[PDB]
Amino acid sequence: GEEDLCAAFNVICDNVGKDWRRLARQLKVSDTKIDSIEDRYPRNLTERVRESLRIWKNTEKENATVAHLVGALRSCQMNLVADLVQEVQQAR
Amino acid sequence: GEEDLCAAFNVICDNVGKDWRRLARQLKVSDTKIDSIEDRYPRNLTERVRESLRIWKNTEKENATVAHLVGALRSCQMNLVADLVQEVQQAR
Amino acid sequence: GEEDLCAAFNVICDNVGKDWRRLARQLKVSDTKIDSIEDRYPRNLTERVRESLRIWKNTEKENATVAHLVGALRSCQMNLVADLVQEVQQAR
Amino acid sequence: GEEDLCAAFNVICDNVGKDWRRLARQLKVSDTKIDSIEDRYPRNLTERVRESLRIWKNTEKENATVAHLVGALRSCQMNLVADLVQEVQQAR
Amino acid sequence: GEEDLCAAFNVICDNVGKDWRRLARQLKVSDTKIDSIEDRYPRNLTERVRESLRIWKNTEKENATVAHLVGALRSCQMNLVADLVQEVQQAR
Amino acid sequence: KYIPRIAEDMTIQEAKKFARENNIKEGKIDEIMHDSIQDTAEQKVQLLLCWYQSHGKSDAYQDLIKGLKKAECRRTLDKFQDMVQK
Amino acid sequence: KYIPRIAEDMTIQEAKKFARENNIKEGKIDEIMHDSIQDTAEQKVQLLLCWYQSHGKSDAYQDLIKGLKKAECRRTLDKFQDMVQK
Amino acid sequence: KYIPRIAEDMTIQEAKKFARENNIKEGKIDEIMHDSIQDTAEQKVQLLLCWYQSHGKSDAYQDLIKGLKKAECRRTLDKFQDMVQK
Amino acid sequence: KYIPRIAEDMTIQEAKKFARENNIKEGKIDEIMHDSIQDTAEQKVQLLLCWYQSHGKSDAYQDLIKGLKKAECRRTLDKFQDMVQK
Amino acid sequence: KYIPRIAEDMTIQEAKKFARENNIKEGKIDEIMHDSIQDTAEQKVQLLLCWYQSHGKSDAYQDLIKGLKKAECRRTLDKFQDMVQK
Repeated sequence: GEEDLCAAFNVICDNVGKDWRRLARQLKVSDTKIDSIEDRYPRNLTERVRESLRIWKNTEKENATVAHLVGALRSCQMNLVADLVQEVQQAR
Repeated sequence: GEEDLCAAFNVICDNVGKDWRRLARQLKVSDTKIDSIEDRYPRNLTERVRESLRIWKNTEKENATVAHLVGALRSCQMNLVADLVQEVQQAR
Repeated sequence: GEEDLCAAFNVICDNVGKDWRRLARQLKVSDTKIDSIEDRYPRNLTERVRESLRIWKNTEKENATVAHLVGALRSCQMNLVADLVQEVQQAR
Repeated sequence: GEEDLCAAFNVICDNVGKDWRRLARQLKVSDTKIDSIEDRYPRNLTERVRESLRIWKNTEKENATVAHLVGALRSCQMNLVADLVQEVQQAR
Repeated sequence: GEEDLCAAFNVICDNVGKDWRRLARQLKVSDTKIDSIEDRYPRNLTERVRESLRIWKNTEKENATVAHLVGALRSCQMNLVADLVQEVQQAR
Repeated sequence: KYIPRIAEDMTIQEAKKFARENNIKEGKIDEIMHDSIQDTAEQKVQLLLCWYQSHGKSDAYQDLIKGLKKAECRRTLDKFQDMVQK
Repeated sequence: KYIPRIAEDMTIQEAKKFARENNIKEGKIDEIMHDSIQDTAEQKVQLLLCWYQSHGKSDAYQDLIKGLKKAECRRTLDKFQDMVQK
Repeated sequence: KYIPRIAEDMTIQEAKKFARENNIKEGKIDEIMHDSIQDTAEQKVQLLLCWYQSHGKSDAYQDLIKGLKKAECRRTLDKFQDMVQK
Repeated sequence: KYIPRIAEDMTIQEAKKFARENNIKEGKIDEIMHDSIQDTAEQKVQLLLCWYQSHGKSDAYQDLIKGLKKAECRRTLDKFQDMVQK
Repeated sequence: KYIPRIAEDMTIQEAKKFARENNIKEGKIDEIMHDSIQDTAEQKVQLLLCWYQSHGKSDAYQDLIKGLKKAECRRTLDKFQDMVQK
């Protein structure tokens, strides 16, 4: 539910970087927002990402499942991260 | 201790350049961060480096020894810099 | 004095290119810096050069004379530029 | 309409690269802008492109049809992309 | 007078790009400032320019004439822009 | 506006000799020569366009054609002749 | 997808004459010619691939083989004949 | 974690052909190709690492070695063979 | 400014022997020799121009002609004689 | 500091074989080889300088001379012999 998504955000936030925006789009996050996010946290790449995810969790209160998160990660080739995200979700 | 590392950072920061990232990795600095650093200071190559070092000093409060710094420099072939870093550490 | 060096920088900046670095070294500009300069302005070759010159003017507040500039240009075979730099300095 | 153009932008953005500017011009995008775009996203070639397309969608609120997009792609020889853009538009 | 310069800034701002800095220097704008301008608006090339022009209008309250603007544009070879700037000034 | 579509058929070197051979300052082309020793991508129109800003007033196309022939080409002005023609 | 595996057995010069000799604009190849006068590394598939984007619709392989023979080769199309064959 | 230590001994071009020649999307490598035409600094591991995210599940090392040989190298997989060996 | 129009009629090799044979450092020409073993495109003026920066003061044209003849040519200085003449 | 003035008289290829032939990692030179296949401008000192960072402690000049001769040159170490001499 809630802490599960937390643990996943932490692995993702500290691991994506570069193609964060690619990820944003996959999570069906309007660029109207992605724009803003670049704006608000020009400083840390880690914050921007997280934020990205947050918007995603607020877009679907009930369907915000790690499933989809891993699904988002793998369509963008961020396999190694969806993998880790999956092994931390299995251990919990 | 503290000013020793300062004097060393100054020689390194003003002398590495190009293969800074190589150096970052040797200091066991996650790329998750290295990514960010490229991000935050796209402008000056000198800042990025330093920053790099900083993260390294915060990773090991107590084991942040010039020893290791020189050790990091020489595994990457930045001999001339580990050398200078060593002669400024001996003079002090 | 001040505007003289300006007029000279403009002829040099818009005319060197390729062997700028050769020039940098002649102006006794440490590579520790030359490295950085390549870094900061990867885009324009014209900026890098100028910058190069700037550092040189800050290295010698008082002895920053066009004389030496032309002297720097000719030791590197950039005759045609030291020439122009000399004819713009005579006209002024 | 709206999500159709989205799906097309995604195929184009992740597939053009190199001759993006050629494409920009075909979409009747002033260089006054193309200049800027090079400017704003010096980092990712993927962003620049998209952006390019965006401006194009704002230039013609109502006539922004995939038709023309494919038409733009094929006048520049980006056949393989107009093709894919056409098969994703037929499947939808 | 005032709206004339406005109309001219709009043509210039949306048309220079690349060699904006060249232009800045011609308008006798210290690099001490040009530096800053690069700083403040790293994002849009269009803003930076304008700003550049603004400083220029504040440097000469009374002699800020389109004349000189076109004069600045043509010494830098931005003929096509000084031209347009001249035809918009004649139409007004 | 043809300066773009023209470079298209041209070459980074012909065009090279072109501009430099048309009162576009040799020093400016030196920057644009080293600015990409191996890039005919945009590199073409960049050189061509700088010359554009050079004249651009009246009968510029003539200078592009006539000059293109006087700059030891007599081949680049031909494909552009087909574009303005078109 | 064979455009890659094909360049493999090919040469930077044969393939050179190939594409240029297949309506791939001579100006484009000039960039790719100077883009690496001494590099057959990737240089091969780069030229081959640009032509790919040229046609790619129907019976493109035929044009690659037939044209490869008409471009004064009659040798490059042979090793590719073995790849598609395979 | 070896993806880093491996690029070390590799080259920006071999590795180049490697990844692109391993289902890592050619378009992605085009960004990373132009992203630094002259930089083998980090450029090496960047390409190598993207492929890593490509598979990474089971027996990935095999694909790195086997594939490295199938991508017209038969030389890069050798120095990496010494690293995992080690 | 004639250094450009001159290379035009010249050759990458004559001019080669020219400069190298005029106190333009042999080491510098070695870079410019390997810099393009097969490129007389710009390669011509590049060599010629470096020598230009060599003297350029007074009566440089004489050195270009006289020297061109002393560098085992007696043929390149002839076509340039027609250009300055012109 | 002589590493700069030395490249001056040297060549991008001799010096090439030099460094690579002096325990300066072959992989590093590969970046610097492709980093400019046709540029002896700065390219010279770049290679030379990397080796500098290689040793630089005691009697480095000897290694530059002795090694320069062992790297199939016996000609580059001669012009540098005149510079340190000077």
